[PDB]
Amino acid sequence: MSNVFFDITKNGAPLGTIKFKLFDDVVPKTAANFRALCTGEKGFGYAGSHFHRVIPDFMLQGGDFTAGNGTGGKSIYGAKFADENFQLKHNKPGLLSMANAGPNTNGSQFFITTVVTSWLDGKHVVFGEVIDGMNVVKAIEAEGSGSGKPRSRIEIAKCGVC
Ligand code: PRO
Repeated sequence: MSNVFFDITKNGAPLGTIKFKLFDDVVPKTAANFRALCTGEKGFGYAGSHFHRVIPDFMLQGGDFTAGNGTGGKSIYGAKFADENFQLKHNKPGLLSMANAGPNTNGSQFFITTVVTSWLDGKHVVFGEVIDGMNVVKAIEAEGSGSGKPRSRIEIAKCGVC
């Protein structure tokens, strides 16, 4: 039940570290998946992956470590897993939430919000929150574009539990 972190680089240059708390008491399965993808314990995970879709004033999206473009990724349970619950709302910036392709299609892709996104409530499972490094989140956000195409390669150079 440890917190997790990402060390971020921009075109290979260190940008800083983002630390997160996961809500295991509410969404234990979803939190465990993300934690294990941070440690890399199953032989795959977020290390070396990048943020493929970044939209300023909305969110930063990553986690596709199989295809790097929004079409891939996988969970520690299989290709996909069910929406655990929608108890937690997208009620502030800095929340971790699962990206998906409709109901019960969670894999490894996730997003970090940069604004309140209440319209996503009931559609995406919220499972964690930034506890340090919101300045790094804002730096990544600044590399986005309206289409979501990033202006630079924003990589999770290292990740794990802390
Ligand atoms: O990528 C998108 O735009 C939607 C909204 C956040 C998660 N999936």
